[PDB]
Amino acid sequence: TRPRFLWQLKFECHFFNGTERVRLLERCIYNQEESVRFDSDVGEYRAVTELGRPDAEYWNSQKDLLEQRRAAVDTYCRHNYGVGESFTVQRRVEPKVTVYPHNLLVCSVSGFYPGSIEVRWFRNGQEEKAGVVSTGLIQNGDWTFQTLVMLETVPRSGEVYTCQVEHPSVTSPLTVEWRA
Amino acid sequence: DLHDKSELTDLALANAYGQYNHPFIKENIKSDEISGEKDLIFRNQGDSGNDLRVKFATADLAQKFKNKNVDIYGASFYYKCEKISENISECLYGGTTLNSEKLAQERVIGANVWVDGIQKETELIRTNKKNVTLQELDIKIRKILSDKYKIYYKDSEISKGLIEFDMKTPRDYSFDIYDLKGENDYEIDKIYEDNKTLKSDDISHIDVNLYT
Amino acid sequence: PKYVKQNTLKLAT
Amino acid sequence: EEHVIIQAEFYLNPDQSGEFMFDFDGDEIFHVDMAKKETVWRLEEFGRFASFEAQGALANIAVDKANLEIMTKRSNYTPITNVPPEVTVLTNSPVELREPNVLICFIDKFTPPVVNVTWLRNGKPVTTGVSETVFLPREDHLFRKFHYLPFLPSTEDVYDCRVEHWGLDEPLLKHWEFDA
Ligand SMILES: [Zn+2]
Repeated sequence: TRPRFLWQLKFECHFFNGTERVRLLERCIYNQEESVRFDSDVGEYRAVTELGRPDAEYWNSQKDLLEQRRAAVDTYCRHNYGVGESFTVQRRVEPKVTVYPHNLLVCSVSGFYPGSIEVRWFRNGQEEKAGVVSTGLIQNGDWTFQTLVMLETVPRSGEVYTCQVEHPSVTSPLTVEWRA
Repeated sequence: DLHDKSELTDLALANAYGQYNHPFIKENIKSDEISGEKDLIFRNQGDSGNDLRVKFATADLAQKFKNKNVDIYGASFYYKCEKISENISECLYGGTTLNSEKLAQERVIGANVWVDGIQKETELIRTNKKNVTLQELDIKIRKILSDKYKIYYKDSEISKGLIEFDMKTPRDYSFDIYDLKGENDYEIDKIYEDNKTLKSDDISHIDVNLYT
Repeated sequence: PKYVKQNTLKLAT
Repeated sequence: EEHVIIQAEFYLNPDQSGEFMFDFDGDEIFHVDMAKKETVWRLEEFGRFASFEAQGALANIAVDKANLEIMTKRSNYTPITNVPPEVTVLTNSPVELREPNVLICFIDKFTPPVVNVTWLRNGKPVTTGVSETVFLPREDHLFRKFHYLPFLPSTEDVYDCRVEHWGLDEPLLKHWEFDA
């Protein structure tokens, strides 16, 4: 079928410690090869491949354009940060935690947001990091995450296995137990 | 609920145009004369050899700058300006900063602009003062809006506007561009007598919202 | 509150 | 670091298909429907207090279209190299028989941003309740995409997510069936 030609433009606002440190990266990508970019830390455009060389010097020569890109950190990045803060930064969705079965215990933690989370296993109140395996942090694409954290065990009659989940949506940790 | 341009009188609309398109700007001058405890007198240093009377809100302020080299930036006027002597006295509220407190390098403040939701071109303003009065900043943004959007022309399509001055810290100052407090600068400009001053580097940006 | 976009620039010729 | 907001847009020829959207830590905040000329929020709730003028998007796209033309020539009409997708079919949560769930088809690491996805229940195309995201940006400038099919776990059923892409010889069919 026909050859394709692709043009991409990305403006990335990186925020550190709330809105204290802000870095703006304007990237231009032809097909899959970034060609020129504006890094707020640099203060002016720079070509990343010979193809962007013409664009970096033509743009760097327009004072008002650069004044604008430099101030973008505030008018653009900081501004948009405050615009969605209530439903992005502050978004909190509690994970649904389930626990179920030489054995392999499974701690299912799903439907939570943000992606930041801690899932620890416990054998009779004693932590066990060994033999622990996981799917890693899965991003569902709908503003929720999931993850399975398994523990390889030799369940003796009586032992109590607990899965503890620490996540910002809940003040005190979430725990679900399993009795062998 | 912003005030409407149609609530102002042709005079107010005229005095609004005049002061924002023609602010009084003098660089570095001294005054060793308070007047009424709340003003500083700069003799013959106003427009056309006139004596200049910078009015402040509290005596503390006039005091603060007395006998110091200061920079002046702000709306000026004559009507209702208390006379000091034989010569004509030109008035101005606040708009006073210390001449010696200049930034390392010039500061550029960006301003987002929307008209009924439609994003327009971004505007820029600059200052090299380490500390600038909200007045200097407001005036500079209104000049652009005046030229670009005809905000103070009686028959322009814009009828409502709001200017927001965002600080890097969660602070924010704002003005309803049609919420003048009278039709004479003597009244209108009393909003600046507090001589509110911001640290230029602490400023983030400006957001402008206009409505037809 | 409105999201602000960054305007794309015309490449050199 | 903390968070990243990305304004990503692209224009593709000869398709003449474009895109404009906002990303927050990997999740779409919203995109502009080029046809409808309206902005579509990823979660309706976002549209309650935040707003964006779709007009602003179209302006940008017209320029991107113009720059694609310029880079196509400046590059000597060198086309994009197809990069087939990595397709994976996950489940919204641990499947239990008869218990409501959602089949997630994750299309990843591909380019150009043109794809044809089809869900098949027991070998028949499905449309009942299926949804999808637009192309999401990757740091390697490749794209991500998500498709969803809510379903009722059964032993009498088999599902398939068919993904068609130019960098693929035959479509990539990823299978899913209840494993008892
Ligand atoms: Zn803002």
